[PDB]
Amino acid sequence: MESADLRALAKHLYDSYIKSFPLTKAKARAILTGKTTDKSPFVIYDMNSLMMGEDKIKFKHITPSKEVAIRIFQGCQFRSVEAVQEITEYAKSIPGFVNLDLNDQVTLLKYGVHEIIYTMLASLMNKDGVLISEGQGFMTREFLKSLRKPFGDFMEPKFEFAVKFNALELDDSDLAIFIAVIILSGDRPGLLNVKPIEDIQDNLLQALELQLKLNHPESSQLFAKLLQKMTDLRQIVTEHVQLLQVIKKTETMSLHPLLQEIYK
Amino acid sequence: HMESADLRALAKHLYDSYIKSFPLTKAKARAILTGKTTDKSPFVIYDMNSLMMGEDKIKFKHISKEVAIRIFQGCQFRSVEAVQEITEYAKSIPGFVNLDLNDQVTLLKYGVHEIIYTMLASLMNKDGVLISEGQGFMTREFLKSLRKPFGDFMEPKFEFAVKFNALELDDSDLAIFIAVIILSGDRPGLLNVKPIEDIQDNLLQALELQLKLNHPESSQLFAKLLQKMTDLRQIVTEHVQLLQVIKKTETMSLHPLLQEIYKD
Ligand SMILES: O=C(O)c1ccc(-c2nn(C(=O)c3c(Cl)cccc3C(F)(F)F)c3ccc(Cl)cc23)c(OCCc2ccccc2)c1
Ligand SMILES: O=C(O)c1ccc(-c2nn(C(=O)c3c(Cl)cccc3C(F)(F)F)c3ccc(Cl)cc23)c(OCCc2ccccc2)c1
Repeated sequence: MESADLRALAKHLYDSYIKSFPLTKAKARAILTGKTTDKSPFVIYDMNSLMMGEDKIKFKHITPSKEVAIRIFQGCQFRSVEAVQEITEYAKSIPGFVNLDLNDQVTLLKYGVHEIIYTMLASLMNKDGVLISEGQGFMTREFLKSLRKPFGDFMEPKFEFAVKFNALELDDSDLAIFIAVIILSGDRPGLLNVKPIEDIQDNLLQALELQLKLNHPESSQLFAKLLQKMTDLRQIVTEHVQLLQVIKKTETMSLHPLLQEIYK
Repeated sequence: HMESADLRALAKHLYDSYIKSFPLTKAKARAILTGKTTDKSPFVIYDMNSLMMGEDKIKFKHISKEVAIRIFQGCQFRSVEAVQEITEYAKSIPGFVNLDLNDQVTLLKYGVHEIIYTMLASLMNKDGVLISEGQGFMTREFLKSLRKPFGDFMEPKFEFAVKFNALELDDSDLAIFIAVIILSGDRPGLLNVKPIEDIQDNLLQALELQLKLNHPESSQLFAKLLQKMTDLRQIVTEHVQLLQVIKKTETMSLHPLLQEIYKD
């Protein structure tokens, strides 16, 4: 493709990225750094401030169970279900995606949303915590990591990944292409027609390659390093699923079957 | 960043070292597998009878035992030879022997297995694998049908090789790819990540140039090749988890070299 074509693809995905997701990376950076002297976020650092925070921000996943670590865990689910729809709608704007076989569209989203949620979560994290509720709350890493039994071990790898991933210093225009590449992976099991998916992903890769050289001209092999990250993501997604397994085996949680179906 | 003539020079140096370190190249393996030549023709092992003949015809460097064990011990003896050859090749990678000595050990520890699988693909097609420096050929069917846990042990190698070989890399490409794997600054416990990444950055530049010149019509071969370093990460873990099972069922001896590598 000609370079103006790639530049157009990049700006199309960036524009669509901005409209699809509730809090961009640029905004989240302004919050985490204190740069905006605007309203400081409500900080959740312990049990009492989690109580006060629910009552203040009036969270939408409230009145679920009772144990605090569980409540937090299930609010991670609530946000993930939301994220899934946000990525699904973003997908529709990747050139060519809607023209794929409907089953292949569903297969790509199904196996990809986990990796994308991990990635975008890093935009909302620093070494000390994570923005929640469109940047209005900030929940500390230490309070998450110190949750009881397995829940503490479940939250901390997200921060461990995010800190490493954020060292790349990608911005939203970088991430919008990167997200698209993940979605268009032709190696997802059960794809009926791999060829047009790789054809799209090749245009996306070309666009990401050129976007990274223009936007990070002094970051050698940033393209390569970012693809290596896409390696890890596969691994962390697998570790993650084997960790949701133990909780359902050991703790076994909610009862409302309808609720469980939404989170199926 | 380097000048192109310096990148071409590093590719030539690496290809020359690979030829000196690895006696059975992909080019020689492909000539044996394609045939159309009388002198290079392998004896084929597809069942117990041909295995028995096989040991009377081709010179196995691997001496009353049950057959799957006997084949297992054949691979591990050959894996140890491969570690030896890979170690010698690593030392030729510029900058490698100047790294901290425990980093050298750590990079080999986590890198040899990924390299063995990569170079095993050169010896394979969909129907089986070359053995004993190309003097023999053992069918995939025969390995797949071995008993207990040993049949399902041999088979994931073949599944990776068929996918990897679709890239159609030759030895000059593989020589630089093998090096990129070794100089991975993300291995657990590395003490000086930075000088390792500076070497890999150079190796990645060399691979990028090499793949564009040698495969000028292969869109995003670079990106696709880097995405294979993913699967590799997962088949290595699947391998060591299978080796874990066999230990608890078999008493099969592990070479001291391999015994130390498997250890965390
Ligand atoms: O806003 C956002 O874009 C956002 C996207 C994600 C999380 C998140 N997901 N998650 C997961 O385990 C997870 C992952 Cl990664 C991927 C797929 C599925 C799941 C899940 F859940 F289903 F298992 C986390 C684990 C730890 C942490 Cl710290 C965060 C997450 C997110 O956390 C906000 C959580 C929260 C808690 C209390 C109140 C309000 C919000 C925000
Ligand atoms: O020539 C070569 O470069 C070559 C490199 C590797 C194998 C190989 N290793 N291997 C392993 O299990 C293995 C791995 Cl990958 C890595 C570390 C440790 C081990 C092990 F053993 F300790 F557990 C295999 C499993 C299945 C298959 Cl098909 C091949 C391998 C290789 O096998 C064929 C050679 C052979 C020699 C004598 C008798 C029978 C076969 C050749």
